[PDB]
Amino acid sequence: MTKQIVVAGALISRGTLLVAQRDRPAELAGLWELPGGKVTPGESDADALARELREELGVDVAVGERLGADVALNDAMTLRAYRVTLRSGSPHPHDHRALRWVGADEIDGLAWVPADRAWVPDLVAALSG
Ligand SMILES: Nc1ccn([C@H]2C[C@H](O)[C@@H](COP(=O)(O)OP(=O)(O)OP(=O)(O)O)O2)c(=O)n1
Repeated sequence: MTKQIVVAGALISRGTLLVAQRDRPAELAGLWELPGGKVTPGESDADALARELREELGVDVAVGERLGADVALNDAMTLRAYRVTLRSGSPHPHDHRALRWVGADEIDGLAWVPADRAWVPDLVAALSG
């Protein structure tokens, strides 16, 4: 449906999900997301996501299966989540205001960025198996 894709990672470790608090732009700063970024020319979804998580968080991940449905952000961009597994590193907020590990009991009530909120059921399911 669009020409531009934004990939995001659902990193689950020890039964909790990594969420990242945006610091920009103003309209999203303070709200929580699955970290990731735009797929750039030449990149696969996995290349782009692993690169974004290395840049933003300082971690190495393996990119797994899609999580949940694609989301239309606007007329130009589609947002897609993938499950990812931590291979090496501890996440650090290089670009984000804060990081947090959340369990199933926290997913629904988190101050999500609006687009990511459609993934709530999928994230809760992922944390429960
Ligand atoms: N889990 C996420 C990740 C991103 N987005 C939205 C926010 C932006 O509208 C768009 C692009 O996200 P980026 O984090 O890549 O924003 P940038 O604009 O910083 O990308 P770049 O600066 O590389 O152009 O996707 C979102 O709704 N949910």
